[PDB]
Amino acid sequence: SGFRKMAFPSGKVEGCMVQVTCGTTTLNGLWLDDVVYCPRHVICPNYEDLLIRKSNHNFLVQAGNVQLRVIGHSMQNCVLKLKVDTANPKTPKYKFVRIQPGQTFSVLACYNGSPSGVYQCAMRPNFTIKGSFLNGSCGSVGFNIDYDCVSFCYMHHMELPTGVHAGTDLEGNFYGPFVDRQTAQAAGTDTTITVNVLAWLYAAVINGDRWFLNRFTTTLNDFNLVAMKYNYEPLTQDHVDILGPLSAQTGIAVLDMCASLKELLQNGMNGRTILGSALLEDEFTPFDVVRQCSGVTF
Amino acid sequence: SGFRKMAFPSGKVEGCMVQVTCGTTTLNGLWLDDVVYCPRHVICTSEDMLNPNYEDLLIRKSNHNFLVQAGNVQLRVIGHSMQNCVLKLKVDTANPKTPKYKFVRIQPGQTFSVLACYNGSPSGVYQCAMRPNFTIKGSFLNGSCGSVGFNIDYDCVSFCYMHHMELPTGVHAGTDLEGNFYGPFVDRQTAQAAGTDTTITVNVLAWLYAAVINGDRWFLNRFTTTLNDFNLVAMKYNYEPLTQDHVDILGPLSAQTGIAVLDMCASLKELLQNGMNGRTILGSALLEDEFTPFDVVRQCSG
Ligand SMILES: C[C@@]1(C(=O)Nc2cncc3ccccc23)CNc2ccc(Cl)cc21
Ligand SMILES: [Cl-]
Ligand SMILES: [Cl-]
Repeated sequence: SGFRKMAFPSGKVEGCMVQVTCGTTTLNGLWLDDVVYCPRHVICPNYEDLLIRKSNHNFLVQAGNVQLRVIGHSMQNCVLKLKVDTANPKTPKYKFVRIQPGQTFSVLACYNGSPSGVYQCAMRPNFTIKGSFLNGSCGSVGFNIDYDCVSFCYMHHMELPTGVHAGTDLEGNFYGPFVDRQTAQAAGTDTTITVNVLAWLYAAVINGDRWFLNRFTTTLNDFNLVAMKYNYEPLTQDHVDILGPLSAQTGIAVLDMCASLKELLQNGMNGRTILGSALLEDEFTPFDVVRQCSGVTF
Repeated sequence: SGFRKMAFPSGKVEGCMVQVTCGTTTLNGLWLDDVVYCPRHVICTSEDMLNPNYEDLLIRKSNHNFLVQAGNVQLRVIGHSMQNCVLKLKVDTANPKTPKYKFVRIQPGQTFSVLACYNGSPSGVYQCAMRPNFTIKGSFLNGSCGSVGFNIDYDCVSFCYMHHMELPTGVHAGTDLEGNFYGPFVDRQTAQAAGTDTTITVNVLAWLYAAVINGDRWFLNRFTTTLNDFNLVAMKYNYEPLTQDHVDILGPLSAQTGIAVLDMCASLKELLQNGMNGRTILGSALLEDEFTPFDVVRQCSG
């Protein structure tokens, strides 16, 4: 029993964290094979012009107490790729994957190439992450683990004025309408990840919390009209299908659970809690709930 | 900016997780140097569990009865001993991934990261606190026994917990790495119940200071309180008494935010009386008590 916000074991990613220093700026880099990936703003804008003025010896890469020698540099979108002479012997089986909003991933927060913490979070529908980052965290990465393969999905670039965070996939493409420059940028109005709230309601049922269940069912049309009204993301047939296993395990159809969520939105919790929370949690995907309530290992 | 429930990077602990099998029971072990630590109940059947005599059951075991697996390699047990509720299996290979480590026993309110494992394989990492009733509110399934709680301050892993059991309420009980249980619990299937849980007051105040540091000030008020008046009010909401030790510990956060401890205590009294009124503090509609004063400073400063 128990339901916790749980991150993937960070070991395979810790072996890849290095410190990248260029001029006065120090941030984190991801060392995979003979390449170190990091935010291109470490060179700080006309990034092609600024990068052409840099030489390999301008970038100081440190892996533990060992300095790696940079033998090449290139830019792919907002990520800088520093070719090094030594392949990381701790390189795990990995992929670069771009995730969708509502998808969750673990963040290994680093400072000076050293991992300091690990937390689980979701790519908000407004493409920001509500992370926890101090100055020097840039280059910290977000990932998932699929069997024994680390899928790198995020690299931290900046903090928006509201305290939320923005970054790119490992190909340097930003999540959201953000740019890597000091300019007026604002996160759009956020919405709730509906499929994730339903997955979390199924996790609560699996854990014995049933007070919110009701005799009612609804249609995807009637539910989405209510979802739009309460700044909840539309629930697609894809989402209903993904919730299928949890629906079969708990005996509560997805539209039956949707009627529970509909009542929770129109009436509130009434002093009650679900899994120790007075708010509806939306940072557990249907796959996270299955993984945690069945015991998948890495 | 931002405030998250954050666990320590689990890498140093992952390299120590192994699978321990004795008879029909399979659970997790912690492999440090040439010793594998695991709950001693691995030597029990479900029949032995009501009133087990562990000295008697262990004397009947031989080294070849314990099968230890580190990845796809079987380790050879060359000795076995029991220290309180932990079984120590001496092995013929020192773990090359052994980090710098310590065994530390923590007090209620202290937080730690848990690396949840099944069959010697890490499946997840989360943040916990030792509840005042000495249980932990974990996320554990059958087979998680032997999963450990730790803190990684600097480059040394301080092992503070090993999971042993789930109480009837879904809360969890375990021991330090010396086999001493936290709480009035025993490693038997006898009727055991967690005492009434209370909110960790010093941790809630630390979390209110974290919210002030992050720009949330709505809950602040012009009032102060005596320590005794605060405790008379807090006790009524099932909150732990706040000691002078706790007030002293909150000192640095009080200096950083400019809000005296007894002044923040008056905000807490008001929050307990009024509730949140549709508002949230650091994205939470409840008062969070699983961040210590040390966690807040580490997260909000480095
Ligand atoms: C092995 C056992 C135990 O609590 N296992 C579990 C431990 N953690 C989570 C679980 C969830 C679901 C079922 C079991 C779980 C069984 N009864 C008992 C009694 C005493 C001791 Cl010291 C250990 C145990
Ligand atoms: Cl004992
Ligand atoms: Cl302690």
